[PDB]
Amino acid sequence: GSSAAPGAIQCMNRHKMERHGKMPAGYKGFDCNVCDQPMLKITEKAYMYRCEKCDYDVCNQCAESRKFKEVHFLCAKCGKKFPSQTKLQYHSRGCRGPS
Ligand SMILES: [Cl-]
Ligand SMILES: [Zn+2]
Ligand SMILES: [Zn+2]
Ligand SMILES: [Zn+2]
Repeated sequence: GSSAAPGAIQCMNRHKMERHGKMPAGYKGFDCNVCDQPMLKITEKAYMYRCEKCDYDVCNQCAESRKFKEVHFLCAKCGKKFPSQTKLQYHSRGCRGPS
């Protein structure tokens, strides 16, 4: 249950994103889903925002400047948007329609 206001820090499917300013153990990091910058360690200079339900990870620079991916991949069965074909493919394997 989350619908961001236009221009708020949101994921591609308009949910509010959680800021992660600390690192858990076993943290593998990610490549920013918007700019592709590697984010291997969370610090005060380089931190992340995440939407858990979308598996959407963005660096603080892209999130706060409202940068968006210029290519969107959509699931035909539920309409959900993804930043890559690989993430759409992982979703699609287990999707037969809206949850
Ligand atoms: Cl839209
Ligand atoms: Zn980024
Ligand atoms: Zn989301
Ligand atoms: Zn789907």
